[PDB]
Amino acid sequence: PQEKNSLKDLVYQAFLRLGMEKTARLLDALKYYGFTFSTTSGITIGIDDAVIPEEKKQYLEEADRKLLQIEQAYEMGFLTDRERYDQILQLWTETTEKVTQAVFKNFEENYPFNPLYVMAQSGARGNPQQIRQLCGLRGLMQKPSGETFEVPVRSSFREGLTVLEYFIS
Amino acid sequence: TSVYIEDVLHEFSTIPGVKEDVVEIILNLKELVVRFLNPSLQTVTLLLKAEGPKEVKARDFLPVADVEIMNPDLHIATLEEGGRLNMEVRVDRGVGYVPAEKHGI
Amino acid sequence: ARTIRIPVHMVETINKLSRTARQLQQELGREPTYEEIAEAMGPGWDAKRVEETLKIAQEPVSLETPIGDEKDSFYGDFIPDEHLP
Amino acid sequence: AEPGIDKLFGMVDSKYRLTVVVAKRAQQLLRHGFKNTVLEPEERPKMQTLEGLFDDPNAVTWAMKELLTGRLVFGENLVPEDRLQKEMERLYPV
Amino acid sequence: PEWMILEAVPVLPPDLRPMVQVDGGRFATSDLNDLYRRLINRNNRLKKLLAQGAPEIIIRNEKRMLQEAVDALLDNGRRGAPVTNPGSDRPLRSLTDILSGKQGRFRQNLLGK
Amino acid sequence: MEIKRFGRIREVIPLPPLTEIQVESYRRALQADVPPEKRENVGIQAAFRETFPIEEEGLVLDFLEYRLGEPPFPQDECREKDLTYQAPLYARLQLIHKDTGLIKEDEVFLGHIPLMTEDGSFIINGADRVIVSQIHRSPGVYFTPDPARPGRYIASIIPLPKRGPWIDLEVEPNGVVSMKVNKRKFPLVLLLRVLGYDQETLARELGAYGELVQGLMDESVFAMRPEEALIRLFTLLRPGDPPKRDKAVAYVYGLIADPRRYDLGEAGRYKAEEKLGIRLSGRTLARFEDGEFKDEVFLPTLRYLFALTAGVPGHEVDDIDHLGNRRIRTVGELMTDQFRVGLARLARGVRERMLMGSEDSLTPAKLVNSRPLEAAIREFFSRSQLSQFKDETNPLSSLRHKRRISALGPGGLTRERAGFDVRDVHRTHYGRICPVETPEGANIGLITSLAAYARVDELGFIRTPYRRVVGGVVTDEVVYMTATEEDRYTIAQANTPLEGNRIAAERVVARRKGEPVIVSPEEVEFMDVSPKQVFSVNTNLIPFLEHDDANRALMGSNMQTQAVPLIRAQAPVVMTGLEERVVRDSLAALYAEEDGEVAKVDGNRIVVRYEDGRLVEYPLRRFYRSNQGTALDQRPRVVVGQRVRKGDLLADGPASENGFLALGQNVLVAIMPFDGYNFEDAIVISEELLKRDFYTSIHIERYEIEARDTKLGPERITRDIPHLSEAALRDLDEEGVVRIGAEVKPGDILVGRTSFKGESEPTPEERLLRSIFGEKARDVKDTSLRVPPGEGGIVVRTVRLRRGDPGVELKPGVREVVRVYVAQKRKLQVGDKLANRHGNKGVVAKILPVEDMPHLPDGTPVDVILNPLGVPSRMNLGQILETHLGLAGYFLGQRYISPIFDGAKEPEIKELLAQAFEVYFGKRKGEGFGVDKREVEVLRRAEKLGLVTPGKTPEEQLKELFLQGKVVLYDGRTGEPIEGPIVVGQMFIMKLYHMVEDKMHARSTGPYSLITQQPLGGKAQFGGQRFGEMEVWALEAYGAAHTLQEMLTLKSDDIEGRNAAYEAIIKGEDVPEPSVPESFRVLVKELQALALDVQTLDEKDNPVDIFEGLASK
DNA sequence: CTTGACAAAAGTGTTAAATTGTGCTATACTGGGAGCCGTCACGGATGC
Repeated sequence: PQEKNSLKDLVYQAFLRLGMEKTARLLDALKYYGFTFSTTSGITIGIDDAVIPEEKKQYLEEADRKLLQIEQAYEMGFLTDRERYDQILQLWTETTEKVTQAVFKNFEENYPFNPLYVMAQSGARGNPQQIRQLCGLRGLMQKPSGETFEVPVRSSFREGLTVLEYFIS
Repeated sequence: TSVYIEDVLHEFSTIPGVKEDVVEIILNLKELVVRFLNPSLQTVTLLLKAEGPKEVKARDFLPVADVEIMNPDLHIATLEEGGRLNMEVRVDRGVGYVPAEKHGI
Repeated sequence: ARTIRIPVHMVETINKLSRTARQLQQELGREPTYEEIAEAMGPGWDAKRVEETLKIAQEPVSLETPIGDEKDSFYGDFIPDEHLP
Repeated sequence: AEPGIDKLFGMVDSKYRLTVVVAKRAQQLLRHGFKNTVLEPEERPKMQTLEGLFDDPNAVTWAMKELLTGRLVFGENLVPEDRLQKEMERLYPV
Repeated sequence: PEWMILEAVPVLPPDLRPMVQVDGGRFATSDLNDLYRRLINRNNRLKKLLAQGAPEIIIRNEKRMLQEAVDALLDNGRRGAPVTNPGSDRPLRSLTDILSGKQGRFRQNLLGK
Repeated sequence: MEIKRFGRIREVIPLPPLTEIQVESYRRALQADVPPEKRENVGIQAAFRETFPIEEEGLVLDFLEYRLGEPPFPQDECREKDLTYQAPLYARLQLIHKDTGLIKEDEVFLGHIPLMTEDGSFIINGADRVIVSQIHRSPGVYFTPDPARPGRYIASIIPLPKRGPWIDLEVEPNGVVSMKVNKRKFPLVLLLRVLGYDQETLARELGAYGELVQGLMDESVFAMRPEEALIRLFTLLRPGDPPKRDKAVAYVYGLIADPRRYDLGEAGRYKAEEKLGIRLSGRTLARFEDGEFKDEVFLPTLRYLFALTAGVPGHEVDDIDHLGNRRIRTVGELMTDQFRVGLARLARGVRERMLMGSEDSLTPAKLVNSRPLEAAIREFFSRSQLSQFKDETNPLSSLRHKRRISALGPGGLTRERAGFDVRDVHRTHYGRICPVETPEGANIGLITSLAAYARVDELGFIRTPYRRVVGGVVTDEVVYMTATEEDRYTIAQANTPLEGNRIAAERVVARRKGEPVIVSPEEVEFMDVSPKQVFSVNTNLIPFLEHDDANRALMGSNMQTQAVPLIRAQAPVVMTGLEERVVRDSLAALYAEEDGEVAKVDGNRIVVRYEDGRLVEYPLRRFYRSNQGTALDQRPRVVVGQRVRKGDLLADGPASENGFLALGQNVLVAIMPFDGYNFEDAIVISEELLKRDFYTSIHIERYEIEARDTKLGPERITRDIPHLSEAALRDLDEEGVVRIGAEVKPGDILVGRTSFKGESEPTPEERLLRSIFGEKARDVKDTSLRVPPGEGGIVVRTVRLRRGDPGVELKPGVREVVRVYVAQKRKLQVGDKLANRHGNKGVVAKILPVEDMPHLPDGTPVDVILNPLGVPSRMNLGQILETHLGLAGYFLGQRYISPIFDGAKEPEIKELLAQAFEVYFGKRKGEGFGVDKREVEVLRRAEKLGLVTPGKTPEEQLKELFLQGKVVLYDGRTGEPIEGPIVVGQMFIMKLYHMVEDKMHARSTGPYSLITQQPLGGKAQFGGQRFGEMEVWALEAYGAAHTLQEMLTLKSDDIEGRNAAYEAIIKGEDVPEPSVPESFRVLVKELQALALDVQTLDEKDNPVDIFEGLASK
């Protein structure tokens, strides 16, 4: 499939073999057909296009269970205050990455022509980090001092943030 | 295509005894539907002379031969006691959308 | 004290006019008009002379006066040269 | 892109030499009213005007197309500047 | 090396420090004229003080004021409190200020136009 | 059209008056209505009581009372005549002869106090202005840790701004505590000796904190008396100054003990007592009584500093960005502060007049010169950074401006001193300052907005309301409480589930000192009133705010301020519930004072017969020009004989629809790329918008000209302009002014003016030319006012103010001034900026005919085409949800109120879409139409994309697409359907004040600068574009040497070159070789003025003259 | 082509009022005034 990198390599190869004048004509041809097909393709953005994977609920419940494990070990003296803080951040960092993989795995196997997935894969608009905030969770937030809040933003932009989460972000 | 109102110089004014300003009256006149019963008729002028208190409608224009108002109940202006509305509305025949800045009639 | 020098006889005239206007303001509770100032000055004074004297007393404005909240725009940037063709 | 821009760049060692040659030729063409052109009458650049097809007024367009034909000679220290101007006026009094 | 001390102070041409009447009727002038007037007033007063045989304390104060007037004309605010026109706290734009900075002559009128 | 309201949170209290930050503070400062004997010691009353009595000593000028008179002119007349809406100020002053014992009392006129209008603004020189509230560090005593020395703390004593020096107490590494005053560091031990402290006393009070008291032990200064230490202290503070006792005591008294010179402030005094656990008698660091200095705050400050350094419990450092440590100076305090400064200047002039003498016939009127007070007040309302030209593009614009909070301004911060700490959203901004509304760019975090429910208290601290929670049940008791008081409680979120008034959820999301925690209901002590208190008014107008990224929500809230009023302005289909309150609190609309019946309705005025029987006539503001040029008019919304209740709408104001805020239009939007005209935020609209006059706005431009007295003769405003034909003078009346109702185009004359030509002999070519034609040159020339390029319209108003007119204060030498108002009706065109409330903005790049737009199967074309590529990166999903809800409301014929964070959710939007489908598609079935062949093809692709369930009927699959907000959409160009279903819905889009009509500019040649001889700048001055250094860099990188040289010389400041270039071009010739720029000649001459010999040399080092021999003697 | 003739138009020498510059006020008076410090790192010098 013709994406940003393959089209860029095509333009560079045409420049080497054919010169500026022919490359400029090729660029206008790509622009014309790219605009023509994007209009008739049926590319739009609905709220359901931000598909929520079913693994997000599993990961959040799993993260909550391991969050209790950290707090249980905190009360037993096995780990210090800074150890508890680092353990929570690592747990949510790993959970955030798994949700990102679940979002794109859900698109890859079930909605290969999903608008957000197609824009991100083709290089038109968006990156996996921004797609995760729309379909997964926004994740950990930082205080103005630079310290990370212990509780992440568990909601995506589809579900809608709470008042506190919006202020934390 | 053009409207003349007595004692009115431009469309950015208000008329004493009339609730609507000239802009709103022109907006109401843009919804006037006029049917020419004569295929050779190209331009007609409709005369309206009203005195308050009344709700002047499209049926209050003076009758013109080979001219029929298709929406007589169209609201034009609201006249208060002591208010008068003497209008000369010109209706032309044409195609497409011609902004006033182009024809300038 | 003035970039455009004014003779002492006219400086004292400006000082007297300013004092007279100040005293009339406290009596009237408002800015006096040129006729009211001229009447208080005495004989030989009309509103035309008061206006001319006040026009004379106007100090020149600086070309480097800032315009806006940033010191990047000045009065001289908006004055066209009208001498060179 | 300008017509034959790849060929124009290939005829000079430095791309800015091409601009100097084109600009100097254009002023030669403007100075003599395009009477010093090396273009054949069927090769003259044309303007589509409401009054008909006329010659292209842009001398830069003329200069670029003249260089594509190969009938122009460019270089450094080809002829003295004074002798070049005087001789070209003799051939094209304009 | 003694040329680093000024005996004659150059005066900028008047069109580069214009006094112009605006369309309204009021006059507009550059800060350099006020800086020049202060130097001339202090220099002229020193000449009269010297002619009157004033005590050294008065002469010393005038000479120190003359040095500061020259400094304000060349570089206002470089040494001591910046010189400002009456009725405002704006420092007068000196010759150094005109040439230096982002609003100076180099970066506002020579490197870009 | 019904309005369906979403939301579960019940707001116990309504929004406070949105302008009370302006209105209440200025009323408190003026105290105009309270009788003088009951005036409290605040505002300008406090200013009088602080400066008076002016005891020169023996004449004493005492202040008894002041009063404010009625304004000389009404608000409308002040605007027309460029007058300040102000009230005369009179002070009843008494002069007391201490020797004779005689009192002379009279009322002196102190000048004019500008008056705030009802909406909360001022009219300064005929212009509407808003005084922006200022945020700064609150006065008091603060304890911050030393960054250089770990474990060490410094004590800061901050008074009111420009009301005393900052005091720093620090334990030096050697041990002695140092006091830093006016950049001078001296040992604090010496000061306490002056303030009467013994060695035993210091050991008793502060000897219980380690050995730190040992550093507060200098045997040299305890040996000397307090009077000797006072002189010793005076020498350190003012070295060289003769240390006389009377001079020394006056300096120390004026440094820490003079109320007229040191003022800790009511907020500062309160903060000092709360932190140090003491009780201040006044607002000074010390008190001078019985000929000696008594300490008031230094001992508690040093005691806390040692206790904090010793690590004792209960002592903590102070967060200076904590909003309990940052206060707001409102318009009342800012005006009062400048009023005090002017009064101090007036008091100083009273003393010198008392020094002059003539006490035999001295009256208080003679001693008082009000000009220093008037000048200070005039300077504050005219040339202050916080005094700003009122933004009134739409009524919401003025509301936001009056709630703006600025960290800049006099006594404020600068962007150089503004680090990340001041600009960040502190945790205490919650409920007090909006975490979203801020200007993006260099001013981010420096200008903010008051939160919707927030209010500034008497001390200047922002308080936010909370609901008291006791025993796990939420009461209706609302407590407005500061950030420092908020830190003491566990405050639950407003979304916490409630069973009646009792908290139903076992786990409650709460905040403890700003941190999110999960607590039991019994641990909850307060509750948030509503989600709306977190955000400002503009942010609260963004529906589905919870679905938008904060960076794009910032853009949406800011651009609502830029929306122009529309002649057919509509309230949004999806609202948040604050649209009515914004219009009501802006005072732009008209409402019935009480119950009554409307007697007369007209476009000019409304007369209502109230129940009590009195006739009240309300004149309607019609076609008024705002500060930004947008037309502000009030259109009546009642008929004659209609009964109105108290508060019922009488006339809609600008940008309002039936009392609801109407900043734009409701248009049918298709979210889909369209042939590259949607590229990079560009917007495609239909021509049908122009046909029905949506996004059509009225703009009024003001043109001014003055007829002046000139030495060669006065300028005459007349119709007789020399050398002009009848065509050019056709629209001018006999007075020379353009007639009302005339259409004016660029180059047309608005008003004719002739000016006497300066005496100068003509060029000989002109002398021969005039002689051939036999025409004698006239004495006057054309100086008439003409329409600038790219402007024009319809003349609607001409204002002529003449010298001697009542209230017209023309400048000397000006005989008359003529002002012409030109109104233009602006339709939407290519280049005009459109935006929605979610930060999606773009310019119209293409206007299509109706038959080219995508259309529904029922034939309805969409109005606006938006690129779906603008959504994913911006992460503002609220527009999509608005589009889905708008699609349901478009077919159900209803509007929606979805409050932010508590409103319409996806399940409830979809069930609205299910009902909207039954009228969307069920109407088709009744008309005798099945499923389109084109729809069947799209449904076939839809199931391959996983959008519809395979095996269902086409009707069911179309319903499934509809529940996702998508419809089958047909291409108007081809008739074939778009291969995939397209999100189509109704969305509220605003037309912004940035219009290509006002921004397009071009210049070939024009005015040049006086000194540099370079083209001026700005479209208004017909200036040229700035070719700065970076643009010069670009040409250098291109190797375009000759292009660069032209811009440097031929097109900017080569006077000979630019004249020869223009002459060559108009002759058909090529421009000549450029020459030296005139700015380089200026540079050389200015370098010579610095006594620098700058010379241009040739190949042979010989001097080269670039001045053409014009400067060589 | 000159040559008179005119009524200005322009130059010019007085004379007056208007304007401008200068001196002078005699109880005794004897060291100012406004500020008043929320940024940062960078050289470079200037001395402990």
